[PDB]
Amino acid sequence: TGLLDGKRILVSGIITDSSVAFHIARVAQEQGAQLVLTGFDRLRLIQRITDRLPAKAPLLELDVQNEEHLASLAGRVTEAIGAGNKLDGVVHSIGFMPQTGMGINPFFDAPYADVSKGIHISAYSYASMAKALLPIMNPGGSIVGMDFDPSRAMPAYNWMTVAKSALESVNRFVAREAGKYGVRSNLVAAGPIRTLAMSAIVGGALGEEAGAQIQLLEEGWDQRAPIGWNMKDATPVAKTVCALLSDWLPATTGDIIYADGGAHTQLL
Amino acid sequence: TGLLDGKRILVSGIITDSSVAFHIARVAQEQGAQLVLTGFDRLRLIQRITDRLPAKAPLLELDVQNEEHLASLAGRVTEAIGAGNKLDGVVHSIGFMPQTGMGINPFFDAPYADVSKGIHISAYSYASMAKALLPIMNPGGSIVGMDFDPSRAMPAYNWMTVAKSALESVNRFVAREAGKYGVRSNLVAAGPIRTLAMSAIVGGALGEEAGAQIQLLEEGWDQRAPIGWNMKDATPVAKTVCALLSDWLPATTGDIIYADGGAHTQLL
Amino acid sequence: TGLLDGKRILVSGIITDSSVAFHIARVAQEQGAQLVLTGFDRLRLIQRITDRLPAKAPLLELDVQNEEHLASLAGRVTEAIGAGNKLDGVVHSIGFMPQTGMGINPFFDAPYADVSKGIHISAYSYASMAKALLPIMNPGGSIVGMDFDPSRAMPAYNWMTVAKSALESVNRFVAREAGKYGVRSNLVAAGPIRTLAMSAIVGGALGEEAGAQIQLLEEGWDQRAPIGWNMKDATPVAKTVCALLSDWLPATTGDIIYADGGAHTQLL
Amino acid sequence: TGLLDGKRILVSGIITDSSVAFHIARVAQEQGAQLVLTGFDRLRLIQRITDRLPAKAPLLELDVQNEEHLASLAGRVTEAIGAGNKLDGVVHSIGFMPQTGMGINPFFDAPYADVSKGIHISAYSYASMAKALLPIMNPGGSIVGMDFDPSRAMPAYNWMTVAKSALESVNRFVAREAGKYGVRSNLVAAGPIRTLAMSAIVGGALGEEAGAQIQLLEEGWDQRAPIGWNMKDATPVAKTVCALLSDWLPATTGDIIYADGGAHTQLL
Ligand SMILES: NC(=O)c1c[n+]([C@@H]2O[C@H](COP(=O)([O-])OP(=O)(O)OC[C@H]3O[C@@H](n4cnc5c(N)ncnc54)[C@H](O)[C@@H]3O)[C@@H](O)[C@H]2O)ccc1C(=O)c1ccncc1
Ligand SMILES: NC(=O)c1c[n+]([C@@H]2O[C@H](COP(=O)([O-])OP(=O)(O)OC[C@H]3O[C@@H](n4cnc5c(N)ncnc54)[C@H](O)[C@@H]3O)[C@@H](O)[C@H]2O)ccc1C(=O)c1ccncc1
Ligand SMILES: NC(=O)c1c[n+]([C@@H]2O[C@H](COP(=O)([O-])OP(=O)(O)OC[C@H]3O[C@@H](n4cnc5c(N)ncnc54)[C@H](O)[C@@H]3O)[C@@H](O)[C@H]2O)ccc1C(=O)c1ccncc1
Ligand SMILES: NC(=O)c1c[n+]([C@@H]2O[C@H](COP(=O)([O-])OP(=O)(O)OC[C@H]3O[C@@H](n4cnc5c(N)ncnc54)[C@H](O)[C@@H]3O)[C@@H](O)[C@H]2O)ccc1C(=O)c1ccncc1
Repeated sequence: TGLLDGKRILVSGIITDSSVAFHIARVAQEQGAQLVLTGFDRLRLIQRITDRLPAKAPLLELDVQNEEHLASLAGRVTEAIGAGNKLDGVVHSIGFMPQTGMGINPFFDAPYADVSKGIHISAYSYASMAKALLPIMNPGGSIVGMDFDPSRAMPAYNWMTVAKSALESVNRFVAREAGKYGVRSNLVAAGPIRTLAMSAIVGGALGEEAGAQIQLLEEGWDQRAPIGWNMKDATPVAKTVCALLSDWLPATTGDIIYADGGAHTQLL
Repeated sequence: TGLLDGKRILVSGIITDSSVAFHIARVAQEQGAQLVLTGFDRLRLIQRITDRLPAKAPLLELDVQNEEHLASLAGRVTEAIGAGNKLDGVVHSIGFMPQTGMGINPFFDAPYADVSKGIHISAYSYASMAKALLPIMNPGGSIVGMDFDPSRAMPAYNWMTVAKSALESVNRFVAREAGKYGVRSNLVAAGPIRTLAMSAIVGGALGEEAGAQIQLLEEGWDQRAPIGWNMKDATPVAKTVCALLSDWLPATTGDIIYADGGAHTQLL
Repeated sequence: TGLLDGKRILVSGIITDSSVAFHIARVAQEQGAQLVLTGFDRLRLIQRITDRLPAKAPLLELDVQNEEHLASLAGRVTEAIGAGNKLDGVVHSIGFMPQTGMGINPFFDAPYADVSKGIHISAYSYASMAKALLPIMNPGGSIVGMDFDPSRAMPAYNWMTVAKSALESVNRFVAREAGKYGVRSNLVAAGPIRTLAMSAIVGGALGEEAGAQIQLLEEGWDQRAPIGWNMKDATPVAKTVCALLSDWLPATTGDIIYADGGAHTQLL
Repeated sequence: TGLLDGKRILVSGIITDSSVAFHIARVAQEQGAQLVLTGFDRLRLIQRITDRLPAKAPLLELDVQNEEHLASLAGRVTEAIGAGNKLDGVVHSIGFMPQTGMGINPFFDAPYADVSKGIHISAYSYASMAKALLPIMNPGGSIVGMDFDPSRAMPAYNWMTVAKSALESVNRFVAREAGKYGVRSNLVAAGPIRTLAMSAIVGGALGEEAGAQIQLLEEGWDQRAPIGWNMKDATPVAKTVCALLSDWLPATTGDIIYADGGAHTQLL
């Protein structure tokens, strides 16, 4: 009863109710997991968002660039879950890439300070979280990060794709570390999901050509997906994360599960 | 209650109690699936083997090279599961590669008749089964085949690796077909499992250098696996198959889940 | 002077003057290679085609399914090139997939006899040729086969994609064998080239939907290619084969060079 | 006469005479290319090193983290090569990863400031160089960066592997940009080369376990390589870079050529 029954799971990256992490949290709760959530900057907001989750979850502040947040995370979570209790699950659902770098908008014009911020938050923070959290994880545990397939360049996502390549590589190293703890580390490569940032982009937040490109990306995904892809539905990805959080992929680590409708297996 | 609760699942490829498919079947049953099994040539044997499964399952003959078996499969399974009932799950756990082709034993010396047999049974039969069975599958359904990662050549497995490359490619096409039915098609790439054939090979069935190579392959796997690999335990793979058979990887098709301890993410 | 100056190179697979192998041969000759050609069934035709090459080349019959052709190849080529002379280069530019299997036309409807023929000629023949020819190759030698990227399923090519997956896998094994001889074995993954068969397909030889699909494949290639792709020009692929035949990729084997305009690095 | 005859080629990353870029430069010169070299911090040293090249080459300072260096590069090179002359070739042979991050030495202990420096110099600088230099490149041009295969985690290289994953991803984006100029952008994934830094590491510069690991990596490479790998010889990689710099891989971009002895195609 419950895929995640009895599992304590930290889920980062809720910012709105359309956040992939919101759905992960909701599905994890539906599946019996006890959550601790982390949020970055707008904690009153995140608290209010997360109140809609089917169960209460302690919400902790984690700015993955901080250091002090990271240093105290583990302490703050064992406090939230009770001393002598450890994490079974950690969800990294964190990403960010500044400007220009990202849409439209010339790849070449992103200053390294921005790329570096993006990679910090989007890639390196995966190692950071695993470092902060593996000491309070149980054998049989699972770390899952949110990915998208960056093995081919694409329009618009630019430096964010680079950040995901870095992340996928970080993941395979976290796996090496996580393994000593009996902990899996895996990524879920999602197809495009109409998250608030994503609808803003397709709406022209980042320029016409950025939005046009993402819309094209979305349509081609779905077409390519042998089972289709619904970008308005984060649930198939929430669930895939949960499958990774579960004991049902026990021999899978340093790996990437594609929750993308199979689009990446296809070409056309 | 039960990952696979209420699911009707055909599981091929039980030949002994150390068959990966035996474990898949056992775990599937533990998880509430109702099975139909297929067996190839030694049905009295397979019946006797499968009696040890936690639940009875109708056993059907399927020689995947036959044609008549394939043509009548679907009819025979709807008979076994009851008219108006369809499959939710199909497990292809079938492989075979003759001689020389396979260990030791020169790759170049395998006649095409043997390679072709191997690919028939090991790769093409995946399309065959999906063809025979998709007409009696439910939307939300899942086809899983047993794979090993053939993206790099290795000693000993030779033509069988080629057969797995062909299979992985067949899988991505079955996905296209399966998708029209709302059915996923995926592969599980397992690490080496001490199946009876495999212990025979490491014992020198196919020559000293074949066995030496597989033993080396086994050790390097485990070392590479950030979570280790236990070749004597098919369970982590049974379970991964079940995860694919479940509704917990709903956005994954034409794909390969590596139940290999993460060895393939590693290098060294 | 001449990329391939002083190199003896066997080039298979000329059937017309729009054959990729015709261009390979022409470019190889322009680059100073001395060729031996093999042709399959229509040798008077192939002789007449190959007369247009900038230099004469002995033409040998090689039906890669034969066995006797294979057994006598090596003898027939050392005869053509002079005893005490060996091959430096071997070009496999051979492929074939029967019906239905290939366009339109249901993947599931290709009988294994056809798939097996396709894989024989398209994949296994790569091992066959390397087996026949490595005994008459020089250290520093190079075997190149013609590939297309089958890592993702696509419309229309179906079983031929499977055949290319098998081939890529065969290639990595031939590399292991070739290596003992100081010989590289590599594949060139070409984008779509308007070869006579290919224009026939886009013209509806294999049905409307087959042709529509290939045309779509062609356009998307070119769009995806950061340097574009001209399907009417086999030359960039001829040249890439030559680069592999040369001493300029000396540390590359079991590998695939994508002469595809970079389309495969792109997504969209 | 000369693979690179008449080509103007910028080659970065000479620091010693065992630098991969030194060999690239030497082979490029042997092949008729006219070089402009860039060097980072020790220009008197680099000048003295580069005096041993078979031909004189203007040496320009390029600290790829600078910005002003980048902004003025293009101007400084057109000055070195003569107004109305453009680059045909650009070689990025630049990498760096600080401490701990790199050997031994816990992956988790590298502060982001160090990782970010590493990625700046090792990955982002590839975009930087392409940005600075594409405006002074000729159609038919070629940008080549030095890579190693980071698709699997490995001991010791840690954050540097991540940096290479980022680089490979950067490369596929530079390809998109380079393409508008008729310029290819590709990476060469080299096996391990006993460069001065590398011998220092295997000598214990970074700790015993770092050196042990690299030595193991080196041996396994060579064993895996169907044509062997000689880590003391950068020439097969110099040459592969040259092949990319040449017109002989005209349809290859956003891509990675493995000059690794085929080790990456192998497993074991
Ligand atoms: N379409 C998508 O929404 C998408 C999302 N993801 C991943 O899902 C994860 C969650 O993203 P989301 O839910 O879409 O976006 P979101 O904006 O809801 O969440 C991102 C989260 O990151 C958090 N964050 C930002 N900075 C920090 C910081 N310093 N410290 C802590 N937290 C911080 C932020 O608070 C927010 O909660 C990210 O890793 C995504 O990159 C992965 C892939 C896709 C997808 O982008 C895609 C893209 C291109 N091709 C195919 C598929
Ligand atoms: N070590 C392993 O045992 C191994 C097994 N698998 C897959 O698991 C599946 C089951 O294999 P197993 O359980 O090991 O072996 P098994 O001998 O128990 O089962 C193979 C089954 O195929 C059946 N079969 C043979 N011919 C026919 C036919 N004409 N019609 C119907 N059925 C037929 C046969 O009856 C038997 O039940 C096969 O696809 C394997 O290739 C996949 C990978 C690995 C693994 O090999 C590996 C290999 C190399 N590197 C890494 C990992
Ligand atoms: N578009 C293309 O033309 C294409 C061609 N190639 C490869 O290039 C090689 C040459 O093909 P081609 O020049 O297009 O076609 P072709 O018809 O000119 O040559 C095929 C050759 O195979 C020969 N052959 C057939 N049967 C036998 C036999 N029993 N023994 C000996 N020879 C035999 C036949 O005589 C002919 O000379 C084949 O391996 C192709 O698959 C590889 C890829 C592509 C490309 O197909 C593509 C496809 C899908 N996505 C992307 C790119
Ligand atoms: N073994 C190797 O030496 C190796 C080298 N490469 C690449 O070859 C390229 C050259 O490296 P190398 O010749 O070995 O080392 P090197 O120390 O000779 O050259 C690195 C160059 O980078 C330069 N550099 C550093 N910082 C800056 C800066 N701010 N601005 C401008 N230049 C700067 C530095 O001056 C030096 O000339 C780098 O991209 C390497 O990463 C790629 C792969 C391998 C290989 O590492 C390997 C590794 C793991 N698995 C398999 C193979």
